[PDB]
This record gives sequence, C-alpha cells and structure tokens, in this order.
Amino acid sequence: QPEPDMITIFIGTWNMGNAPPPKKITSWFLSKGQGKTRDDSADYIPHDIYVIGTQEDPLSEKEWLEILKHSLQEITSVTFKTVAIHTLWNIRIVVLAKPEHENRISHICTDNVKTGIANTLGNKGAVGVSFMFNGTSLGFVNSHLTSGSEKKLRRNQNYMNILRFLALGDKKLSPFNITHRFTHLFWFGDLNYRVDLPTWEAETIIQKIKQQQYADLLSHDQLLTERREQKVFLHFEEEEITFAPTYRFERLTRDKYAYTKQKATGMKYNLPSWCDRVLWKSYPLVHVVCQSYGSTSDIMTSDHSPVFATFEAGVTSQFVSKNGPGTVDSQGQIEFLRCYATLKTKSQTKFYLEFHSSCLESFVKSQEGENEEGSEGELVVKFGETLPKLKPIISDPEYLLDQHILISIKSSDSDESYGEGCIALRLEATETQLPIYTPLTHHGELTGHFQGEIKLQTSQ
Ligand SMILES: Cc1cc(N(C)[C@H]2C[C@@H](O)C2)nc(C)n1
Ligand SMILES: Cc1cc(N(C)[C@H]2C[C@@H](O)C2)nc(C)n1
Repeated sequence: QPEPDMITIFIGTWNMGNAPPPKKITSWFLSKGQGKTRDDSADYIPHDIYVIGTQEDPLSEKEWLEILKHSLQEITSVTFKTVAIHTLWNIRIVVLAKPEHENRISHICTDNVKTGIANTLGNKGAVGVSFMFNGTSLGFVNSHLTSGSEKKLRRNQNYMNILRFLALGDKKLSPFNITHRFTHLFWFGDLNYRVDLPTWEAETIIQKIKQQQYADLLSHDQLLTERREQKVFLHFEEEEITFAPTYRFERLTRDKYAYTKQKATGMKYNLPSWCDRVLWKSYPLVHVVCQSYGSTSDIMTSDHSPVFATFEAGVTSQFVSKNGPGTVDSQGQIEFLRCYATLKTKSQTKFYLEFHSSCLESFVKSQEGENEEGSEGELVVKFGETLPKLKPIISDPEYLLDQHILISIKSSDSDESYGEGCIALRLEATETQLPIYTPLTHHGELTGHFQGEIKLQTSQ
C-alpha cells in the first residue's frame, strides 16, 4: 500500500449562535451552496482529514462528535477516527481522519489561547490542533476574535496574541511561533472582520448582495484591507470570496439580513459581513491548492452560515535510509554563500543565526555576523562565506529537495530572536550556487530579510 504524496483536507467554520444544529448538515461537508463549490461527482469521495471549527457551540463534545461522525458516515460510508477535540468555552475544534490514516498520524498536540484582559477576557480566543502526517507537519487554528465593526485593531491584537501564545507543534523549534512550525497551517474561525461602509448604506449593501455583486463590498472588507496594509495575517493566503456575507441572518431563513441595532446587540449595527473565514500558510514550494471555498445555503439555525474550504495538500513519507535517521549521510551537505540579514531594529548588538530542520540531527548555531549600516538607515548583518556547512541525516534527493530550513537571527546579548523565516530546498539545481530569500518576522510582524546563495549536494 503506497504512502500518499497528496491528501485532501476539509476545513469548516461555523458560529452556531448558541443553537443546536438542524437534523441534516451534510451540505457543509459536501461543499455545496454559494461560492466555489465541490463537483457533484466527488460527493461519495471522503476527504482524508476533516477539521471542524465552531464558535458559540452549545453542544457537549460528545453531542457534536456524534453528529459529525454520523454525518460523515452517511456521506461517505466511512467511520472516521477522532484525531483530536479541544474546547475553550464555546470555541471548539474537531479533527477527524479516515481510519487508514490512524498509523500515519502522530505527535498530536492541542492548545488554546484566551484573548483580552478583565472586561475583555471571558469568551474570545482560539483553540488549535497539530500533528504529523507521515513526514508533513499540519497545524489548525480556530479563533473567535473580538466582535464589532469599530474593533478591527482589537481583532488584529487578538491575532498576534494567538500566534504568540498558542503552543502547538515541535517545542524544540523554540524561536518559532505557529506561523513557522508547520508545513501547512490553516487558520479559520469567526474572525469577525466587517464590511466597513456607513450604517445608512445597509439597504444598498443588501441590494448588492441580492444581485451577487460583491466587488464594492469586498473592497471595504476589513480583513482584506488590514491584510493589504500588513496589519494582520502577513504571509497568509485566502481564496477569492464568491459567496454572500455569512453574517448576520435572521434565523430559520436565509432570506433576511438582520443588521439594525437592538438591545441584544448592545445597540450596534451588524451590516452584512464576511465574519467567517479560512486562511492558510504553507512553506515555500509545497503543493497547496484550494478546491472549494463557500457557504451553505440550507443550514439556518444560526445567525451565521457555515463556511467550508477544501484543499489539496502535498505530503511526504517517513524516510529511512541505511544512514539517517540516527546518523548523518556524508554524501549530503547544505552550504551558504554571500548571505546577509537586513534588520529593521534600531538596536546595536551582535547577531548569530540558528538553522532548524528535521533534516538535521539538531539545530545549528552560526558564528556572529559583521554589522554594517545600510544606505537607507538599516542594520545589515553580513555572514559572507562564514555560515556552517549543514549535514543532513539523509542525502537522497527524493528526501532532501522536499525539506525546509527555518532560520532565526538571534541577539548575542539576549539570545532573543529578532526574526524568523524559512528557506525551501526545492532547488532548480544541485551542486550549483542559487539565490535564496526569506522575509523575517517576529511575533508575525515584518522585522527584516535574509538573502544569499545556497549550494545543495545530494547523493545524485
Ligand atoms: C509536538 C510535535 C512534535 C513534532 N516532532 C518532534 C516532529 C516529529 C518529527 O520527527 C519532528 N512535530 C510536531 C508537529 N509536533
Ligand atoms: C503577494 C501577496 C499579495 C497579497 N495581497 C495583495 C493580499 C490581498 C489582501 O487584500 C492583501 N497577499 C499575499 C499573502 N501575498
């Protein structure tokens, strides 16, 4: 039985509005409704992994697991295995996988982050799951961010607290947050970003939605505009939105948006908005293709509609050679020429690099770089030809070209990372000097860049 080089992943997000679901929710898992929908000819084909995020979920874990597993069994005739389930208040994540994957999945991790302080600590935050699927690390985050049209900055703050403090994936990757720990990271939820148009334009917005004319609405979507200004979700992707706003509906129909201010809303308007979203970030030059992104039309218990997204995701096998794991493979090496970091810091300490990768027996510290001043004020840290030669555990190009090197630039004075990035070994050539580049981030904000050349030797 061959190991897969691709899997498909279902991501669902649904703010259930504290109400039990209706008796049939299969349209969600089938990616049917509005937007980019799944072909009918695939309806009996199970996805490999289903990841379900709920918010305002009134059900017990047991109650929701029974509904999810029975739904999938009805669709696919497969009894899925529960990989993980984690709940913070009424925010929940469930991971289900086909039984054939049970012995491909390991290192399962769950965590949560509570956002806000005093007043604002008590119902918002995130839950997440990570695991290995054969040689590939997968992370999943379900967040319920701060509500309200005039709180986009709070949402952005909630995002940074979540990516700083959610403790998923390999703890040995200590300089790295969740935005660097996984081959594929999916972040979804009721992100709560709104269409920022004047309240007086509510009926105009509704008209546009009825005409399926979303362009003048999406140009005011706060998540797209905050992302375009690099205020949130730097380096994450989102499929184009081609479905109507998923909030705020009258319950038991989808014929009406309920936008007007009410005591129950704190006297706030809820103009129709794309609150419910799926984004991803995958390492450079790994296969990831969104094959559906939409909302259901026939699940009406909540004031939100469920959102679905599906992905093809490249995966790798758990590689064993005669040499590594358990030793190095002398026919392999990774070399670095003409390398330098450009940092935005106003500080003057020495810096060194750390290289982390599951192709190395353990992480590698460089010598300190040489600081110079950039012609536009920057700190440039020069490594020239001084970086260590990295010794991979396996030299076989079918393994090594699929790997990635995480880079942290660290202060000599404090050993704190000032920037983190990732370099793919999926090169155009081996034994050839080739340009490399990554942006550097810290707490998910841009802090600099790392560029230079690489020379990769494999056994071929
Ligand atoms: C908790 C945890 C650990 C982990 N490790 C150690 C990987 C096994 C592979 O050899 C590196 N990976 C993930 C995704 N999570
Ligand atoms: C090259 C590139 C561009 C980009 N853009 C323009 C986002 C659309 C959102 O409005 C800003 N996002 C990413 C992740 N990469």
